[PDB]
Amino acid sequence: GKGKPRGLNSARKLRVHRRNNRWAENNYKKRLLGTAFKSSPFGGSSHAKGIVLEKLGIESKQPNSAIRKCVRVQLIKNGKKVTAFVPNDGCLNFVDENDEVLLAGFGRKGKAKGDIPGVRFKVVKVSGVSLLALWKEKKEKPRS
Amino acid sequence: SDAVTIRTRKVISNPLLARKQFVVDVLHPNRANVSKDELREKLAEVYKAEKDAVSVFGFRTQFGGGKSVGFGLVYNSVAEAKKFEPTYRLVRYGLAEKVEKASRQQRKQKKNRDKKIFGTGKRLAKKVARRNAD
Amino acid sequence: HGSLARAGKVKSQTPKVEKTEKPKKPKGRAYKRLLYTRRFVNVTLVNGKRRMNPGPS
Amino acid sequence: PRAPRTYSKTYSTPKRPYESSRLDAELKLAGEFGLKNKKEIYRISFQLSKIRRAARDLLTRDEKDPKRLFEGNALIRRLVRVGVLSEDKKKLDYVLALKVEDFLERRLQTQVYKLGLAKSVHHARVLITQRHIAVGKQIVNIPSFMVRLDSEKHIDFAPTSPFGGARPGRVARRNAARKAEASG
RNA sequence: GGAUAGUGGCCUACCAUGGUUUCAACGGGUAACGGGGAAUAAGGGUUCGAUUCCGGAGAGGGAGCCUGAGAAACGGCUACCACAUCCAAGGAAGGCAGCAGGCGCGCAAAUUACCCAAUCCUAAUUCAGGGAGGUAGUGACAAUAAAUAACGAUACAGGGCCCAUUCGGGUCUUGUAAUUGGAAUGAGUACAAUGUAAAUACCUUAACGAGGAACAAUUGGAGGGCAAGUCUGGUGCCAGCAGCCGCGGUAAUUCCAGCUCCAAUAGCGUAUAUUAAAGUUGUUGCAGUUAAAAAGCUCGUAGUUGAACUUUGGGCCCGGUUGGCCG
Repeated sequence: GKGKPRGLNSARKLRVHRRNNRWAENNYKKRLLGTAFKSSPFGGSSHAKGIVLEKLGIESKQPNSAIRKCVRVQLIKNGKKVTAFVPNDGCLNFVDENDEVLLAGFGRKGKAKGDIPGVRFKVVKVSGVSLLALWKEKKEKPRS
Repeated sequence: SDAVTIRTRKVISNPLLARKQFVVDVLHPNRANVSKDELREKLAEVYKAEKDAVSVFGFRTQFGGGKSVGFGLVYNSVAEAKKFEPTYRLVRYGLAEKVEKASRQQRKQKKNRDKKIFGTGKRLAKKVARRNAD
Repeated sequence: HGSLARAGKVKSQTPKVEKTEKPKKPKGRAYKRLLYTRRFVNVTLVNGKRRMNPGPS
Repeated sequence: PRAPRTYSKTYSTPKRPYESSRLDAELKLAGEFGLKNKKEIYRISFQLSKIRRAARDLLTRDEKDPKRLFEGNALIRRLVRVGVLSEDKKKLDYVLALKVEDFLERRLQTQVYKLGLAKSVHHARVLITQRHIAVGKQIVNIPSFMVRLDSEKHIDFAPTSPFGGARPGRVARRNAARKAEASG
């Protein structure tokens, strides 16, 4: 009998069973409860500007050993505080104290990339200027 | 233009505007283009009308040069042409003069300024002058 | 082990050799033609299998 | 506001982007047909896919169905008119048999090369884009211009081009002036 | 019975005690205007639709109402609320979610430009008005086509092969080049003409406009997925890279660079959302002994489902279809 109702007038039972079982699906439940809107630091936005509160060194997870360079940053639009990796060599020097930075995700949706523990966001633009532009010297940080 | 041999197609006559209208094309090999005057004079002589009586417009030069197509409109009289053509096309043809209406923003400003005044305002001008003197 | 300063160590320590001037490579269809001769008619790249960037052995 | 101006894409990038077999095969087509990008290959393959999809629909349709006859006749007619198909292979299944090289062969590049006006396909493309070729009697400088099965009789040098009997170009004219000045 | 333009608990008066609900009433949330539709799919489907069309609703909130045929009208009035403007301090005057434009907000979105020439609209009306609308500007949101170079001779070095007077020049080489030549052109200027309401562009075309240092194509990548480096220098679990596995602890094919190569190419990457992949939502089409999952067991209402049986077969024609008998 395969456990599910087969009868021709049983569409209601199948529909509510499907509804009751849809909730065990990870992304669907998040979409309906609006957790991305409600709880996620960006409120569903792909990017968000914030002020760097402080610089941070975060030791990498095993088997790797290094100190990834991050920043504790308070978002403009929520006030929520987020750690953000500064994704290139020596770019932690470009990020000073109290700059306005742009933050983007790490690609691993709402998760942590690789060996960096708990850092779910990365800085993209520093004081309105691009990190890789600064890192390849195609632009100069205004320093103001 | 060298070997214009201007051709005219779909030459339907409209007594409503009292004219003959056709799709005109001009072949101008080895020459860039042909102008309004040179088109109108040739069309005028072939249709037995004055240079002004015939109107042509909408000339798009087809790729590679060689020929263009426009729209031709030969009227039954100069008076018919004067009544029926738009003023922009008449001044385009040089027969008429550009109307001297002011810009839209200045024109609209005039409307809204005079909207604030009820009637002639001659009495108001006298009263404002008396108070300003006072 | 351990550093919050000295960020940018190898990036600043690398001895920068500038790019060598060279004839500009063709663009577009010219470049595709260049690839075609490089990888089909100049069969001189096979060592047994058609390598594309062999090392200077 | 205005009614919307419709538009659509003409190509479909492949799934599994890095099959070495497909990359090598498509570069062979690009090299032998003088294409500029893989976009041309994608466009022709998208076009062939569309025609093959329509032909497959109509071929599994029942015989002498009015829809099959009308649609199939139209499909084969434009195919043979563009010349990609051939009149000996008039039946509908031959459309399924078609390959991207067939459309490429009927492109304006290769027809100019096959008519002998060009030194090669790349020389052909330069000649087309520089407004030196002409179909019917009109300059055409789209290399992808499909030639109907009747316009091969009209493809030759443009009357406006120096190779069509026109004014002796620009650099030759400049060099002629320099020669006259140096001899002056 | 009032009221309505008009039906009606729309309202009033008397009366009866009814109406909806586990076939999900009522209540809450909606990061919800509805639809035609959009994206993506073998089939089923999943997600999106503020937004060019249709239909609703609003002019900051809320109400009230004049004129008119049509208004709860707000580019109309009244009051209150909240804002906010000028006063000579008594008064007065406003609603951009119209067009531009400014601030704020944010990741996130343009000119305080020209015009009624179209398409239409309105008026007493062929003539006027129309930030409706069109034109231009901004504009890498998207889609279309498509430049960034072609050709010859020698030098360079072999393969078909005239003869193999080899395999020589190499006849046709095909490629390699700091070899050299002429030839073509557009991008951009530009007389002009068309184009336009007037223009700007497009389309056309005099004059000018390629030889590299030029008129220079980038964006990502080279360990596997996923084709492209066992090449060189630097760092030495540091810096860093890496979607995942992983690389790096003085011989790094993975970091920083050079060279070389690869992919897509006026495009390429990145973040988020979403779809196919996903038979990981399973109606088609999942799984439940051990991987997560059979309630401790039974009763039972709603629900779903539920044994067989009732006119059959046979004769009589007609007329349509595939046709083939028959050319």
